[PDB]
Amino acid sequence: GPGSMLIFVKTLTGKTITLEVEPSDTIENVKAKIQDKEGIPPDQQRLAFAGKSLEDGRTLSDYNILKDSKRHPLLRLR
Amino acid sequence: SFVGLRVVAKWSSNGYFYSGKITRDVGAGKYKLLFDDGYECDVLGKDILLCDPIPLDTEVTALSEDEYFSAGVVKGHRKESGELYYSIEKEGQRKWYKRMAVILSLEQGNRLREQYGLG
Repeated sequence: GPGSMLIFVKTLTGKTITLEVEPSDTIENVKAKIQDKEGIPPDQQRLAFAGKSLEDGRTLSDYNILKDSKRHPLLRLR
Repeated sequence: SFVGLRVVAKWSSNGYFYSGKITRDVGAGKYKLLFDDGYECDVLGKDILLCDPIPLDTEVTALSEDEYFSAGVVKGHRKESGELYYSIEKEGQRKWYKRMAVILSLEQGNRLREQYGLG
């Protein structure tokens, strides 16, 4: 909630969406947020950051992706 | 008359503005927009900035090589093979970005509305 961070997600259609995520959110939770906003079922979603796959069970922080509030990662669906 | 023009446009109340082109003036104060990344949707006229290219010293958000968006300032542009590149400075350093890598936050785009808003 209060300490959430902005991320971007590029979908297969070329649309980029934003999400607010907790440093602690799991990848599954990120996929649920993408479903909730954009309608893509989690079973279709495979997320990557900078060419590396994001595993179910990890947070973005488990990948050292979230920085300060100045820099916002772009995740990509593949 | 706006058909065919390059613009930067958002599709949500608090969203970011993305580069694209108007392909049609449609009903109810909306315009069909083809975004440069291939997304097409109808957008409200109030959410369109008719600025092409984004002017010097505009504060923008740009996608760096490391796959982070962050703020920068436009310092130049280059047209090569029909494509536009922006020179944007971040933390004192300039790099070149494709047009489609340069977006505007709500605040950044609101700064441009008085001069470049449609309508």
